[PDB]
Amino acid sequence: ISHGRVFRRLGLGPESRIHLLQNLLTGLVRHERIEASWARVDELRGYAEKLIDYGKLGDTNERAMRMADFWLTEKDLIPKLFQVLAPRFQGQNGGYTRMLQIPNRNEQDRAKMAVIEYKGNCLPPLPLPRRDSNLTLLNQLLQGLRQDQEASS
Amino acid sequence: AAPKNRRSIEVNRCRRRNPQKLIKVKNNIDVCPECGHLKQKHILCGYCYEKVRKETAEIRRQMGKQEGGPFRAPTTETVVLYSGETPSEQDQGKRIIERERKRPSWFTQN
Amino acid sequence: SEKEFVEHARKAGLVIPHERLERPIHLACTAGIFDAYVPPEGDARISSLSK
RNA sequence: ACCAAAGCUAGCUCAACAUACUAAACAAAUACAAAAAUACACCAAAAUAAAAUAAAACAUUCACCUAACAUUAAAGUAUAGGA
RNA sequence: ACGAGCUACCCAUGAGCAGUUUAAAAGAACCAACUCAUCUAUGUGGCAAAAUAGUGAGAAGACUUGUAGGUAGAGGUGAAAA
RNA sequence: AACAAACUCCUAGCCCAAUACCGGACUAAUCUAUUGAAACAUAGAAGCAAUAAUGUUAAUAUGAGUAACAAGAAGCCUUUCUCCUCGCACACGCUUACAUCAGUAACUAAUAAUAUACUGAUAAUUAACAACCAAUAAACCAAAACAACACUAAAACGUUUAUUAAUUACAUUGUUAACCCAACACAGGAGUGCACCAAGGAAAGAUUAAAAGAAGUAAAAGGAACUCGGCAAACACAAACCCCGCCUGUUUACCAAAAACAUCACCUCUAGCAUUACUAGUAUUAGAGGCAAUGCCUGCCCAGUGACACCAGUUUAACGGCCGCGGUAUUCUGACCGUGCAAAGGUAGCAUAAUCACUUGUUCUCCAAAUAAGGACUUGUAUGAAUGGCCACACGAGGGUUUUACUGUCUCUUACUUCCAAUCAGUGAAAUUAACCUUCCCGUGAAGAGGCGGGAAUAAAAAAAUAAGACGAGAAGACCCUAUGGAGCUUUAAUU
RNA sequence: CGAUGUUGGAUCAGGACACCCAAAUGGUGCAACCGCUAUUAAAGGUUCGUUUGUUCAACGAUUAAAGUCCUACGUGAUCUGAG
Ligand SMILES: Nc1nc2c(ncn2[C@@H]2O[C@H](COP(=O)(O)O)[C@@H](O)[C@H]2O)c(=O)[nH]1
Ligand SMILES: [Mg+2]
Ligand SMILES: [Mg+2]
Ligand SMILES: [Mg+2]
Ligand SMILES: [Mg+2]
Ligand SMILES: [Mg+2]
Ligand SMILES: [Mg+2]
Ligand SMILES: [Mg+2]
Ligand SMILES: [Mg+2]
Ligand SMILES: [Mg+2]
Ligand SMILES: [Mg+2]
Ligand SMILES: [Mg+2]
Ligand SMILES: [Mg+2]
Ligand SMILES: [Mg+2]
Ligand SMILES: [Mg+2]
Ligand SMILES: [Mg+2]
Ligand SMILES: [Mg+2]
Ligand SMILES: [Mg+2]
Ligand SMILES: [Mg+2]
Ligand SMILES: [Mg+2]
Ligand SMILES: [Mg+2]
Ligand SMILES: [Mg+2]
Ligand SMILES: [Mg+2]
Ligand SMILES: [Mg+2]
Ligand SMILES: [Mg+2]
Ligand SMILES: [Mg+2]
Ligand SMILES: [Mg+2]
Ligand SMILES: [Mg+2]
Ligand SMILES: [Mg+2]
Ligand SMILES: [Mg+2]
Ligand SMILES: [Mg+2]
Ligand SMILES: [Mg+2]
Ligand SMILES: [Mg+2]
Ligand SMILES: [Mg+2]
Ligand SMILES: [Mg+2]
Ligand SMILES: [Mg+2]
Ligand SMILES: [Mg+2]
Ligand SMILES: [Mg+2]
Ligand SMILES: [Mg+2]
Ligand SMILES: [Mg+2]
Ligand SMILES: [Mg+2]
Ligand SMILES: [Mg+2]
Ligand SMILES: [Mg+2]
Ligand SMILES: [Mg+2]
Ligand SMILES: [Mg+2]
Ligand SMILES: [Mg+2]
Ligand SMILES: [Mg+2]
Ligand SMILES: [Mg+2]
Ligand SMILES: [Mg+2]
Ligand SMILES: [Mg+2]
Ligand SMILES: [Mg+2]
Ligand SMILES: [Mg+2]
Ligand SMILES: [Mg+2]
Ligand SMILES: [Mg+2]
Ligand SMILES: [Mg+2]
Ligand SMILES: [Mg+2]
Ligand SMILES: [Mg+2]
Ligand SMILES: [Mg+2]
Ligand SMILES: [Mg+2]
Ligand SMILES: [Mg+2]
Ligand SMILES: [Mg+2]
Ligand SMILES: [Mg+2]
Ligand SMILES: [Mg+2]
Ligand SMILES: [Mg+2]
Ligand SMILES: [Mg+2]
Ligand SMILES: [Mg+2]
Ligand SMILES: [Mg+2]
Ligand SMILES: [Mg+2]
Ligand SMILES: [Mg+2]
Ligand SMILES: [Mg+2]
Ligand SMILES: [Mg+2]
Ligand SMILES: [Mg+2]
Ligand SMILES: [Mg+2]
Ligand SMILES: [Mg+2]
Ligand SMILES: [Mg+2]
Ligand SMILES: [Mg+2]
Ligand SMILES: [Mg+2]
Ligand SMILES: [Mg+2]
Ligand SMILES: [Mg+2]
Ligand SMILES: [Mg+2]
Ligand SMILES: [Mg+2]
Ligand SMILES: [Mg+2]
Ligand SMILES: [Mg+2]
Ligand SMILES: [Mg+2]
Ligand SMILES: [Mg+2]
Ligand SMILES: [Mg+2]
Ligand SMILES: [Mg+2]
Ligand SMILES: [Mg+2]
Ligand SMILES: [Mg+2]
Ligand SMILES: [Mg+2]
Ligand SMILES: [Mg+2]
Ligand SMILES: [Mg+2]
Ligand SMILES: [Zn+2]
Repeated sequence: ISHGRVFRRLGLGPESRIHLLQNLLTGLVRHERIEASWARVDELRGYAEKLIDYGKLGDTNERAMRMADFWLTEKDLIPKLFQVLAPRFQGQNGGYTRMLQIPNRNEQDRAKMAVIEYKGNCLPPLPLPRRDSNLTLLNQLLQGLRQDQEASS
Repeated sequence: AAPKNRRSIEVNRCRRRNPQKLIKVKNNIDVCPECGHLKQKHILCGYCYEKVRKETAEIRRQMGKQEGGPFRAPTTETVVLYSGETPSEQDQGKRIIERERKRPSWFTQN
Repeated sequence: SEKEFVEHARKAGLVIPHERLERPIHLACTAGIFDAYVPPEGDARISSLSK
């Protein structure tokens, strides 16, 4: 009975789970876009989002510093978190991460795959799904309705 | 526990041709507006994502060449440029990667 | 428990046994046409004229 | 429709004959731990065949059972046997 | 006829035994390497035609162990368990 | 009445069931003799006909796409991270499995990616290390142990002197490896020297987070109430008492490690001796045995059976034995009396025992409660003295009992992790299996029915779970009996 | 007998009624409380410990009561193995 369990079991145990996410996160902060097992990426996303929040607490905060010290494994990144990533998220509260499902891995294990990304990175943009345009027949029919909600008010 | 009798072919056909063991037809397949290959509706297009992946690889390669070693990563934002381009005033003060290829149609300048 | 398949068919051109042919290939014909006669460009309008 | 199926050859068997009976191949190496050119020694030998089995058990006995004399008969006779 | 390259017991010839405790290298003591195989759970076409995990017993001796040699079935060998 | 058969009529016939044994008539397919010539006839011959041997070989199913198997993460692709620690060399063994380039549709890897293991081509380990590498005389009693000097069990390892030893660059041979023995690229077995990391490696193919199973950590109050037993576990890692063996040691490789064996000690027997054992020894020695250190002891018997003495006679630390009936002290007992039989008549000790039964003997202690444990009583009429009897120290993975302590053993279970698990992808076994279109009840029946009778029930198919039945699978029952079937062992079996 | 694996526990219990408890009654050498009998009723219940391998049995403490039996002396392809 799994009721209300938020964290999925990975690795060799709870600790191995933390270290798996450690590596994933470090990879994410370095390269800013990575791809991995859909489940693991999903699991990661929360952490990846909170790390930016500790980053916003600034260099001088001790808690944030040893936090970043534990999570970012290659130490050289710790400045990047504080002096690059954390600044470029200022206005936005929670919007840091984009996560999409990629087609299943071509290897024989055929896994379920996801790409995860920090917004505002400098890379060729992911081919996101576009909503239909407004010129589409159905949407036009709705535009009619809208303008008649404006005309009747 | 060992089977008491050989299961006949009729019984067996009943088991393995049963509806629940058949592959189920996927109805969510569609065409990518871009390249006109196939994709499932809730998933990124494989072909397009390959374009992006290759280019990303090349960029990362060339930004590994600008870093003399494993542990040097910039303390500044970076921006990637293509043949016949120059850094904007807004984009200066940043790390600059210069690629030979002309800027791809899907990739915007931003 | 140890037995393998046979018969993977291959065509290998090699010049050495091709040279060792004891009865060299006898041709009834030559593959090309030596001199190609190149006709008049108005040969359609001279065809309705007999002489 | 897959998996499959069908061949007639390779050689063999049994006798006959036959000269006579250890084939072929030997450059080197071969009985050192065979195939390793070269140092004072040793070297060599023989003793009954037995039992399974039959006798409805088993105890004397039990044809043939790696010893040239064939064939037609005498004859399954004389004989021998826990007779 | 063939077998002692496993194993039983021998013969030659090598090799190991740290730390601690003791006047002591005393078939004493604690405890590794090493050697055994107590109890339990796994395992039971198994990792394994006898193992794994824990736990145990000995650990300068009637100790462990390498190499070469010996004893042969009416036999050998045996701190007898046929 | 009717309905109801291998009975009997009716219409036709080729005109009356059957197991072991017996008789008969035909006949498939081969071959041969003559025919024949779109596959036959008359004869003659035979390796002359397969639904049954846990038949043989090959091939295929079923079980089953089940059990089971594997590659730490990202990335700029061999760079960083996250973890775990059997490493380098030599000997023995293996024999090119090593190296470079290329290939991998399929073949090896229990799966891929790719390649130390599949395929092909081409190369390679170079002696200084190692192997190979004198005889005959003669002086030497004097351990290795940091060797000063000693201990007992008396100890591996060489100098010098003399006599001759071809005398003259370069001889020959081992040099790869991720390796060997286990049918496997096997969690097993493997000698030595150095190291504990500077070297080696990866527990997870991807998910999900059901049961049951495995492995772990934690647990309210209680603390052995669990149970054959505190087995296992534990924040405990302590004390006592019995039985048996003195002790360290040994044993049934693969169900027994013990109370069995050995053993110091003590005892019997047998030997007066020389070049292969015993022994290069000589009765304070050497063999054959018994018993089990120490301590107190080891009583009586030579009639039988042995063995000495070839007969007498001697031997029990040789095989082995060690009794009754009647009458008596006012009474139960029986010092005493009678008498029979024996070779001697069971002595000392110990005792309801690891000791036929009676037996849960009786009583005391221990517990709220004991067929347990301990202490006594004790004819044990079947104890008992080297096939040893009694005490005892120390010792014991031996077998029993108490106390403390500790605890999920239990009251009475619970939470969470990992492996299994279930889903996705790859590969893909096993016993088993007359055929199955494979229900329940009561009856029946080779005496316990899915299958018969009488009733009930009943669209068809997966996937997950449980084990009541299929007298479920395994192994031609090890128990039991039989066979004029075996073998091992012992003798007072018979032949020798 | 080309195997129908055997005692007692554990777990889960299915059934009978010849009722131990709970319910309704008849008779009493039934005043009352207790009891002793007999009829009817099987939905539900039927304890925890010390010793024994034990089933029985003895004993301690209780209970509304601590039933008698059948089920391959129920149940080992679920466990135990003391006997
Ligand atoms: N000795 C004997 N056995 C018979 C006789 N009849 C029938 N049998 C036996 O009975 C059995 C078969 O009986 P059925 O099948 O003939 O009714 C077989 O064992 C068969 O030998 C007879 O007359 N004598
Ligand atoms: Mg006979
Ligand atoms: Mg016969
Ligand atoms: Mg016989
Ligand atoms: Mg004979
Ligand atoms: Mg005579
Ligand atoms: Mg040997
Ligand atoms: Mg030492
Ligand atoms: Mg010692
Ligand atoms: Mg072990
Ligand atoms: Mg444990
Ligand atoms: Mg240990
Ligand atoms: Mg010890
Ligand atoms: Mg000890
Ligand atoms: Mg030998
Ligand atoms: Mg014999
Ligand atoms: Mg013998
Ligand atoms: Mg021994
Ligand atoms: Mg014995
Ligand atoms: Mg015996
Ligand atoms: Mg009729
Ligand atoms: Mg008739
Ligand atoms: Mg008839
Ligand atoms: Mg014929
Ligand atoms: Mg035949
Ligand atoms: Mg057939
Ligand atoms: Mg079979
Ligand atoms: Mg058959
Ligand atoms: Mg299949
Ligand atoms: Mg199945
Ligand atoms: Mg599985
Ligand atoms: Mg792995
Ligand atoms: Mg090999
Ligand atoms: Mg190679
Ligand atoms: Mg493969
Ligand atoms: Mg080497
Ligand atoms: Mg996992
Ligand atoms: Mg897995
Ligand atoms: Mg579970
Ligand atoms: Mg558990
Ligand atoms: Mg615990
Ligand atoms: Mg507790
Ligand atoms: Mg108890
Ligand atoms: Mg109890
Ligand atoms: Mg224990
Ligand atoms: Mg304890
Ligand atoms: Mg204790
Ligand atoms: Mg002992
Ligand atoms: Mg054993
Ligand atoms: Mg042993
Ligand atoms: Mg022991
Ligand atoms: Mg054992
Ligand atoms: Mg003894
Ligand atoms: Mg004495
Ligand atoms: Mg004594
Ligand atoms: Mg005596
Ligand atoms: Mg005498
Ligand atoms: Mg006498
Ligand atoms: Mg006494
Ligand atoms: Mg008795
Ligand atoms: Mg006696
Ligand atoms: Mg005696
Ligand atoms: Mg006695
Ligand atoms: Mg002592
Ligand atoms: Mg003890
Ligand atoms: Mg011992
Ligand atoms: Mg012991
Ligand atoms: Mg809990
Ligand atoms: Mg699968
Ligand atoms: Mg049906
Ligand atoms: Mg029935
Ligand atoms: Mg019917
Ligand atoms: Mg029926
Ligand atoms: Mg079942
Ligand atoms: Mg059964
Ligand atoms: Mg069976
Ligand atoms: Mg039989
Ligand atoms: Mg049996
Ligand atoms: Mg018997
Ligand atoms: Mg008979
Ligand atoms: Mg006989
Ligand atoms: Mg005799
Ligand atoms: Mg039977
Ligand atoms: Mg059967
Ligand atoms: Mg019930
Ligand atoms: Mg009644
Ligand atoms: Mg009542
Ligand atoms: Mg009831
Ligand atoms: Mg009965
Ligand atoms: Mg039963
Ligand atoms: Mg039972
Ligand atoms: Mg059963
Ligand atoms: Zn596309």
